[PDB]
Amino acid sequence: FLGAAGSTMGAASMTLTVQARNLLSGTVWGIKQLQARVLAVERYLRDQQLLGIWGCSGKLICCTNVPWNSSWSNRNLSEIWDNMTWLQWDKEISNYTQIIYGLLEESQNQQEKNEQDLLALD
Amino acid sequence: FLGAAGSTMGAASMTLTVQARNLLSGTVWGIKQLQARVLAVERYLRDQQLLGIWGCSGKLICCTNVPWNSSWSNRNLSEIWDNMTWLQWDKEISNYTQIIYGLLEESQNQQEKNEQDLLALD
Amino acid sequence: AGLMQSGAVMKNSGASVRVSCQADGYDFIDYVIHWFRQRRGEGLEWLGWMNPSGGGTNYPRPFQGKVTMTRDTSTETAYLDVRGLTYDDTAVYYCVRDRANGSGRRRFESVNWFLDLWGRGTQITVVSASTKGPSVFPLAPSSGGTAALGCLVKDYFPEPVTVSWNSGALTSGVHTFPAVLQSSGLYSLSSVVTVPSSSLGTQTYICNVNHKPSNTKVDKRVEPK
Amino acid sequence: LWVTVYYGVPVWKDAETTLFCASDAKAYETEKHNVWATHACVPTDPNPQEIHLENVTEEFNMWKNNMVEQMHTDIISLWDQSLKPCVKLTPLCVTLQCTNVTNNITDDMRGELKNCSFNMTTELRDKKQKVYSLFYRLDVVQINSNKEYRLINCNTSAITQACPKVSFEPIPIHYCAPAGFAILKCKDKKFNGTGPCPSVSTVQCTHGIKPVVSTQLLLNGSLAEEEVMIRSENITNNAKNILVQFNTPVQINCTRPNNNTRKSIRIGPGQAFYATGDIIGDIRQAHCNVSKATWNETLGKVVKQLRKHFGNNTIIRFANSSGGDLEVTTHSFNCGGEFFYCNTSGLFNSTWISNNDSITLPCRIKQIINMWQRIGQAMYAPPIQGVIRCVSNITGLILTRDGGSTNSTTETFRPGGGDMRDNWRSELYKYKVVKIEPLGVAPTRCKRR
Amino acid sequence: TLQCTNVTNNITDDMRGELKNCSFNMTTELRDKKQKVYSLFYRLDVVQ
Amino acid sequence: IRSENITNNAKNILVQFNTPVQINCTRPNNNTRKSIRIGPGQAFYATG
Amino acid sequence: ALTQPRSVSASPGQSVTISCTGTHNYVSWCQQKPGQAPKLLIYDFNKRPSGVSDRFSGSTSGNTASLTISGLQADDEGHYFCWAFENIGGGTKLTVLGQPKAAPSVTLFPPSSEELQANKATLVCLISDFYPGAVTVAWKADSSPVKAGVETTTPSKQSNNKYAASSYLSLTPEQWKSHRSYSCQVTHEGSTVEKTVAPT
Ligand SMILES: *[C@@H]1O[C@H](CO)[C@@H](O[C@@H]2O[C@H](CO)[C@@H](O[C@@H]3O[C@H](CO[C@H]4O[C@H](CO)[C@@H](O)[C@H](O[C@H]5O[C@H](CO)[C@@H](O)[C@H](O)[C@@H]5O[C@H]5O[C@H](CO)[C@@H](O)[C@H](O)[C@@H]5O)[C@@H]4O)[C@@H](O)[C@H](O[C@H]4O[C@H](CO)[C@@H](O)[C@H](O)[C@@H]4O)[C@@H]3O)[C@H](O)[C@H]2NC(C)=O)[C@H](O)[C@H]1NC(C)=O
Ligand SMILES: *[C@@H]1O[C@H](CO)[C@@H](O[C@@H]2O[C@H](CO)[C@@H](O[C@@H]3O[C@H](CO[C@H]4O[C@H](CO)[C@@H](O)[C@H](O[C@H]5O[C@H](CO)[C@@H](O)[C@H](O)[C@@H]5O[C@H]5O[C@H](CO)[C@@H](O)[C@H](O)[C@@H]5O)[C@@H]4O)[C@@H](O)[C@H](O[C@H]4O[C@H](CO)[C@@H](O)[C@H](O)[C@@H]4O)[C@@H]3O)[C@H](O)[C@H]2NC(C)=O)[C@H](O)[C@H]1NC(C)=O
Ligand SMILES: *[C@@H]1O[C@H](CO)[C@@H](O[C@@H]2O[C@H](CO)[C@@H](O[C@@H]3O[C@H](CO)[C@@H](O)[C@H](O)[C@@H]3O)[C@H](O)[C@H]2NC(C)=O)[C@H](O)[C@H]1NC(C)=O
Ligand SMILES: *[C@@H]1O[C@H](CO)[C@@H](O[C@@H]2O[C@H](CO)[C@@H](O[C@@H]3O[C@H](CO)[C@@H](O)[C@H](O)[C@@H]3O)[C@H](O)[C@H]2NC(C)=O)[C@H](O)[C@H]1NC(C)=O
Ligand SMILES: *[C@@H]1O[C@H](CO)[C@@H](O[C@@H]2O[C@H](CO)[C@@H](O[C@@H]3O[C@H](CO)[C@@H](O)[C@H](O)[C@@H]3O)[C@H](O)[C@H]2NC(C)=O)[C@H](O)[C@H]1NC(C)=O
Ligand SMILES: *[C@@H]1O[C@H](CO)[C@@H](O[C@@H]2O[C@H](CO)[C@@H](O[C@@H]3O[C@H](CO)[C@@H](O)[C@H](O)[C@@H]3O)[C@H](O)[C@H]2NC(C)=O)[C@H](O)[C@H]1NC(C)=O
Ligand SMILES: *[C@@H]1O[C@H](CO)[C@@H](O[C@@H]2O[C@H](CO)[C@@H](O)[C@H](O)[C@H]2NC(C)=O)[C@H](O)[C@H]1NC(C)=O
Ligand SMILES: *[C@@H]1O[C@H](CO)[C@@H](O[C@@H]2O[C@H](CO)[C@@H](O)[C@H](O)[C@H]2NC(C)=O)[C@H](O)[C@H]1NC(C)=O
Ligand SMILES: *[C@@H]1O[C@H](CO)[C@@H](O[C@@H]2O[C@H](CO)[C@@H](O)[C@H](O)[C@H]2NC(C)=O)[C@H](O)[C@H]1NC(C)=O
Ligand SMILES: *[C@@H]1O[C@H](CO)[C@@H](O[C@@H]2O[C@H](CO)[C@@H](O)[C@H](O)[C@H]2NC(C)=O)[C@H](O)[C@H]1NC(C)=O
Ligand SMILES: *[C@@H]1O[C@H](CO)[C@@H](O[C@@H]2O[C@H](CO)[C@@H](O)[C@H](O)[C@H]2NC(C)=O)[C@H](O)[C@H]1NC(C)=O
Ligand SMILES: *[C@@H]1O[C@H](CO)[C@@H](O[C@@H]2O[C@H](CO)[C@@H](O)[C@H](O)[C@H]2NC(C)=O)[C@H](O)[C@H]1NC(C)=O
Ligand SMILES: *[C@@H]1O[C@H](CO)[C@@H](O[C@@H]2O[C@H](CO)[C@@H](O)[C@H](O)[C@H]2NC(C)=O)[C@H](O)[C@H]1NC(C)=O
Ligand SMILES: *[C@@H]1O[C@H](CO)[C@@H](O[C@@H]2O[C@H](CO)[C@@H](O)[C@H](O)[C@H]2NC(C)=O)[C@H](O)[C@H]1NC(C)=O
Ligand SMILES: *[C@@H]1O[C@H](CO)[C@@H](O)[C@H](O)[C@H]1NC(C)=O
Ligand SMILES: *[C@@H]1O[C@H](CO)[C@@H](O)[C@H](O)[C@H]1NC(C)=O
Ligand SMILES: *[C@@H]1O[C@H](CO)[C@@H](O)[C@H](O)[C@H]1NC(C)=O
Ligand SMILES: *[C@@H]1O[C@H](CO)[C@@H](O)[C@H](O)[C@H]1NC(C)=O
Ligand SMILES: *[C@@H]1O[C@H](CO)[C@@H](O)[C@H](O)[C@H]1NC(C)=O
Ligand SMILES: *[C@@H]1O[C@H](CO)[C@@H](O)[C@H](O)[C@H]1NC(C)=O
Repeated sequence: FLGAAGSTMGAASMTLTVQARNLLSGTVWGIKQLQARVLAVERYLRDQQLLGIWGCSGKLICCTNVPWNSSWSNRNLSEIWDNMTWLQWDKEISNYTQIIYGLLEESQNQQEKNEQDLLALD
Repeated sequence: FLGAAGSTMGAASMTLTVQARNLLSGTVWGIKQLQARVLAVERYLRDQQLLGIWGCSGKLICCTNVPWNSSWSNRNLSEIWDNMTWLQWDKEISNYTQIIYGLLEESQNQQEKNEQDLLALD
Repeated sequence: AGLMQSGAVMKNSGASVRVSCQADGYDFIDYVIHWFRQRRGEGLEWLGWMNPSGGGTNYPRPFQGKVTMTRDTSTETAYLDVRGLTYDDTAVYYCVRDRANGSGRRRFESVNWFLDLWGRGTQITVVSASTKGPSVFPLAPSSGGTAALGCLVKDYFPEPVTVSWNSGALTSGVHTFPAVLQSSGLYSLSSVVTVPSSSLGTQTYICNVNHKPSNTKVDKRVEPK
Repeated sequence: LWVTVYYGVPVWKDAETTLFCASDAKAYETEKHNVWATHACVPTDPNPQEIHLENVTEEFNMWKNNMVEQMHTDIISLWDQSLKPCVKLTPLCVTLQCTNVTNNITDDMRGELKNCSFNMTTELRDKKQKVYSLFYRLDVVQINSNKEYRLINCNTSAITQACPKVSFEPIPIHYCAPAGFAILKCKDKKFNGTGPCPSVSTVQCTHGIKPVVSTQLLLNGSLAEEEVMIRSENITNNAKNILVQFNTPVQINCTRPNNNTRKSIRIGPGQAFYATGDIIGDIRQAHCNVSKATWNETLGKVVKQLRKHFGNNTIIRFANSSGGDLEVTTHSFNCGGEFFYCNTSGLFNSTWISNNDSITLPCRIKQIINMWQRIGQAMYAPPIQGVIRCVSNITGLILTRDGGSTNSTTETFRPGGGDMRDNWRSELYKYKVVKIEPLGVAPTRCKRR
Repeated sequence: TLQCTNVTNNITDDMRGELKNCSFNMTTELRDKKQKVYSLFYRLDVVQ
Repeated sequence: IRSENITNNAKNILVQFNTPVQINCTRPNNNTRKSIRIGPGQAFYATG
Repeated sequence: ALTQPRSVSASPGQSVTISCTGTHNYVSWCQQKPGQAPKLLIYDFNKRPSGVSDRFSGSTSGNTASLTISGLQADDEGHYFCWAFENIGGGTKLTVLGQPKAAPSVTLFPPSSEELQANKATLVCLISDFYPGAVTVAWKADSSPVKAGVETTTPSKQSNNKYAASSYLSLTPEQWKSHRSYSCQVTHEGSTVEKTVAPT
């Protein structure tokens, strides 16, 4: 569980299976943990929604029909899976996450599933 | 967001991507908006369930192995994507939605996935 | 909003007194109070502080036991006490609110202590009692810069005091400076004229004064020798 | 390179949520209806479930923390709860013909307790009820005549009587978080509360914690380990109270040494009052005893552990408090239900340089609190017959630095406190709440169909 | 019960009485003592 | 102007202005307050 | 125990520094308009918060720490001070440059021979017609300054707006015979002025 976030990305890639395990794992003062469990569920579902509206939905890992952007911190192939970590990446990435999402959720499946319709007919 | 429900169906088809965007978008008197968010989640999930039990589940659009019924208001191909709107359709459709559902949820995947098993074996 | 300093006040050597900082516009209980003092032309000084929660305080080493600062939560008021007064305690006294320290979730947070809200101050003046009609002394000219002289008046109480020049007949080149609180707890000032150099010997000069709180009018003939 | 996302990634950030308790199982069985207040608190994971973390360091801030204030709002909430149905006391703000004592108990216990007598509502409405009871000096006040007094609260704040079935025993509570939220757990022993902590685990069900209630003195708390620890948000700020944690348990034995008797006064229906009766035999003041030389050596290792900040040679001195309310001016606390205030004056009249019986300091008992400045309601601490004795460990302290404006000449300390939240920070020093996001995307030369 | 009266100031019949200067006993802080007191009220808060 | 069916006189009529009407109201007397002490805690507030 | 000048003066709409010096601790700055509650300005060596004019610019350089001011507005006449925890600055009376740098006039007068007949030696130093009303004053017996029993006023309005003030030394007549070159010494705007009396 979250075993070694300080291990590099290529090492950490081996299992993505326990952080997704205990992430659900099965009166006033009694109202509260209800109010907490409910948004834990909402966060899980916001996730699964942002996921399904991407070509992903297929759990955990998912290749995608959009590449990279130079300016988005031009770096190298061995410099990150072998020399970096996760937050280490997303703190940098904080500055561009939004339009990343925006282009996935639009320019992908919407085009992709409409093109699919254009062949799911013949 | 719900931009022009009065634009015809073929025009409206272009994007089905923002009505599904803000549809979740991320003490007494404090109990209430909890009671509201919860059934918003249930409505979303009732949807996704009615969806997955159909061959659909694949988000937004989904072709299906059942055709039309004459009596269900015989009309034409250009009369609806070019000359009608959404509620405009479903107010008519109110009178037949139920067995539509009934036949999808049964006569489809149940047959379809069992036939699939009959080939997912060899 | 702000804070309510009681008005200025006189008392006496030794003795003791109490001073009030009333708080309006927020949370008396949250935040913390401090007190400060400026003496006769002096770099301001710290006095002490109180967290109005439990009541805990900290008196700096040289003022421990001297001071007694307190609170009343219900009246939402801050209080201070000072004992065995001396002239060296003649000053003006501020209470003052810090927001960056004290109980409650609301904290603006700063490394330096916040002196957010300020009481107007309370001037404390220790005047040894009775009154005493003053004592006038002549300051004469002598040995350029044209001649000048006056009469001082000393160790009296209370101010003010009238000084006139030949029943106040002359008012050309006169100034009557502010009083001064000597250590003694009493006051002293002086009235001055300047004159030509030949204006001596011929034209001569005296002081009219009166301290009518003691009912004491005085005429003194000022003479350079 | 294309893009590809990952669900379950190791990334989180600074967030604070609502959290829930956990009170294990063996506490659950003791028959007699309700406990502490954990009514629906769910038992503890019976196994230590923690994960050490490899090459990770991030920054804990014990004052910028939150779960401390979570537990604070929680405990004043359940404070309100606890007594909410308990018995009211409105017919006690009544005149009180009183007097002192009649037994050979020295001026050491002269009067102080009072033998008041007065009328009262009966079970019914008509009849009055001439009665009498005994009270600590600090529950009563003169009014300008023989000896008629008032209770302290009756010009400020009404008062309810705690249900006697309640017991004031702190019980280890495991605060446990929801998912998506993790608790980073610092695991070095040298972490002055602020900054990044390398040695860390990840945890959800924090250890069993007793919310000990005391001023100046910290009781039954957690240990430090090798080199006793001290923490300040910025000690140069003298006003920032200093919180210290011991590696060494201080033995303390407190005792209220008189055999009391209880009165189920009948101010009925239903609502029954509980008064003090006359005392069995001799009368002696409550107090506490502590091992002299262990005290000596702990304050040694302390004064060793401070001049690091204030020059290896500085003048140290301690003293009794700067004058506060009885809660902060003394070691206020509870033992066995009733409430002590100990004259901690005796343990600080000392001055420290550079590198036999046992101590008996007395405490006086009070029954009328309105704690956390939560006035508008007071609690009557009901009596307990028999005597009271109290084993405790002392593990930390709250202190105040004098601001002796010099350079680093003489610096002197006193037992601070007042703000109760520190007794929580003093076991919250080691935790941080983090919101994890299982999502993380990376470019890579991978295509879809 | 409320031993009352009208007004004492030059304020015309335009404001004649209407406000009332009632006087009466009251609970103290304590339970025993009564509390002879008095207060002023608009005419529509009171009744003969 | 709006009515559920104004011919129904009993249906109250609700009207909305395009024009703001200036109005200045004043209770023109300087009052004084009494923290009466019917304690504990509960303090009354009377007219002086 | 912080520095801060004795007084500063400048024309409106200009740009002025106020320095205070002690330690690398976090200074902050505040404002005494006369007969007005102090009004805190900048916290933590640089940043101004809510309801404050941008014109104020605090900075530091370690131990020293100063405040630059944009656009001198005379509605900001008065005293200014810095602090750093219990260590405090000694006030700074910023006046504005209205009228000319008025050199003061200093007069030293001896003890009346009648004071000597009442055995209390009283010496006076008097400062007149000066501006800006912002001066400091030390005494000098023979060749030595003094700590005992010195009082000094706060300058104020003469008739002609310019300023007036007084220093009183109380010594006993033998203490006044014992040093001969008794003397008063003032500092007005850097310029240091003296006058002297001897027992005669
Ligand atoms: C916190 O710290 C304070 C301060 O120290 C403690 O206060 C102490 O409290 C205890 C009890 O509360 C007090 O004990 C009493 O002592 C008196 C006087 O005894 C003296 O004189 C006789 C001769 O006249 C000596 O023989 C006594 O020697 C006793 O001690 C020595 C060792 O030092 C021991 O070897 C002796 O045998 C003797 O002990 C007892 O011996 C037998 C059994 O061994 C026993 O039958 C006998 O009674 C002795 O107690 C001593 O020098 C003594 O009279 C008292 O007993 C009687 O009266 C009480 C009251 O009615 C009865 O209950 C009891 O049964 C006896 O009838 C007590 O024993 C002590 O004086 C006091 N002060 C000091 C300085 O110790 C607190 O108790 C501490 N509290 C906590 C929580 O830590
Ligand atoms: C709602 O509508 C009602 C009805 O209109 C208002 O009721 C009015 O209320 C105001 C105040 O509440 C009343 O004002 C008072 O007027 C009296 C009488 O003044 C008359 O006689 C003198 C000579 O005897 C005239 O000079 C006066 O002329 C005044 O008005 C003219 C313009 O019309 C002006 O040019 C004059 O200068 C003069 O005004 C004032 O002048 C100077 C400064 O300019 C000032 O120092 C002076 O006192 C004048 O007030 C006028 O014809 C007057 O005596 C009162 O003043 C004194 O008594 C009160 C009570 O102690 C003091 O507070 C005050 O300081 C004075 O000592 C008042 O000013 C007015 O009569 C009354 N009725 C009418 C018809 O206006 C409500 O106020 C309205 N409320 C709201 C919320 O809208
Ligand atoms: C606390 O004060 C109460 C007063 O209400 C004391 O109770 C009363 O105490 C007096 C003596 O102080 C008792 O008087 C005697 O009573 C006995 C038995 O009735 C009788 O034989 C004697 O002739 C004399 O009248 C009185 O009865 C008693 N009453 C009650 C109801 O207790 C109480 O003793 C005081 N307690 C202490 C510890 O001081
Ligand atoms: C710190 O921990 C110690 C160790 O337990 C606590 O001492 C305990 O004190 C309580 C009363 O405050 C005792 O409770 C009572 O125990 C007796 C007999 O054990 C029983 O008759 C009562 O019904 C009640 O349960 C408790 O027993 C005692 N601990 C032990 C092991 O005996 C101490 O209270 C703790 N600190 C604080 C401030 O409470
Ligand atoms: C902290 O310690 C100081 C000194 O170490 C204590 O100071 C003392 O304060 C008390 C009460 O203000 C003074 O007491 C008076 O004593 C007479 C004769 O015994 C008594 O009859 C009076 O009723 C009064 O209580 C005492 O003179 C004074 N100085 C000393 C040396 O004791 C202070 O009480 C301590 N405070 C705390 C909270 O620990
Ligand atoms: C409303 O009614 C109350 C009655 O409770 C008035 O209070 C009382 O008013 C009378 C005069 O109407 C006061 O009498 C005089 O008192 C002064 C000072 O004590 C004394 O010098 C006179 O010889 C005479 O006795 C009385 O003291 C006063 N009492 C109190 C407690 O206020 C009140 O004035 C009435 N208010 C209005 C606006 O009508
Ligand atoms: C309890 O009530 C009794 C009455 O039953 C009180 O006794 C009276 O006290 C008053 C004092 O003001 C006397 O004037 C009466 O003469 C007493 N006797 C009666 C009324 O029969 C007694 O003082 C009350 N005790 C309290 C309130 O503590
Ligand atoms: C007070 O401190 C003592 C230290 O001797 C504690 O005794 C230890 O208790 C822990 C847990 O209960 C055990 O793991 C240790 O082995 C005990 N020490 C020894 C020497 O056996 C005692 O429990 C503490 N009491 C409290 C905190 O109430
Ligand atoms: C405190 O006083 C009570 C009442 O006198 C004592 O209770 C008695 O105790 C003895 C001895 O334990 C028993 O034989 C009696 O049956 C008890 N009676 C009642 C009514 O409780 C109590 O024991 C005293 N405290 C101590 C420590 O002995
Ligand atoms: C506090 O109480 C404990 C237990 O009552 C004391 O410890 C005992 O100490 C004696 C000698 O002082 C030993 O003979 C016992 O074996 C100890 N027993 C236990 C359980 O600890 C301790 O000394 C007391 N301390 C003070 C200062 O009173
Ligand atoms: C706590 O203890 C100290 C001393 O142990 C008490 O101080 C004494 O106070 C009395 C009050 O009359 C004085 O007469 C004594 O002279 C004081 N002691 C000394 C050594 O001077 C103190 O009052 C106690 N109580 C509190 C609340 O601090
Ligand atoms: C202050 O600390 C000293 C310890 O250095 C205490 O000293 C005592 O002095 C008295 C007489 O002067 C002796 O009878 C005691 O035996 C001494 N005790 C100790 C431990 O040395 C002194 O009592 C302390 N002050 C107070 C108020 O307790
Ligand atoms: C307030 O209480 C007083 C008593 O303190 C009342 O005065 C009594 O009024 C009754 C009227 O029925 C008379 O019979 C008594 O003789 C009065 N004097 C007494 C009892 O000493 C007064 O009327 C009360 N005022 C109210 C209720 O408004
Ligand atoms: C209403 O009456 C009160 C009480 O007399 C006035 O309060 C005083 O107001 C003056 C002038 O503003 C101040 O100098 C006093 O210090 C105030 N005293 C108190 C106790 O409040 C009030 O001003 C009056 N209303 C108006 C509008 O002036
Ligand atoms: C990539 O980022 C750069 C920023 O330098 C921007 O100019 C470019 O348009 C981005 N790529 C696309 C496809 O928008
Ligand atoms: C990154 O790769 C480029 C070639 O694409 C190479 O020239 C450069 O040295 C590499 N640098 C790092 C830090 O990997
Ligand atoms: C279509 O609807 C008609 C109604 O006219 C009905 O007779 C027919 O059975 C329906 N089709 C099927 C496949 O049931
Ligand atoms: C619909 O299409 C039919 C042919 O299928 C045609 O005969 C008819 O005119 C069309 N009518 C409309 C309204 O589209
Ligand atoms: C009761 O004790 C107090 C406390 O000093 C005293 O004033 C009073 O005289 C005592 N009364 C009796 C009856 O002993
Ligand atoms: C604490 O204050 C000191 C001096 O004011 C400063 O050097 C330090 O940066 C502050 N903050 C800390 C120690 O976190």
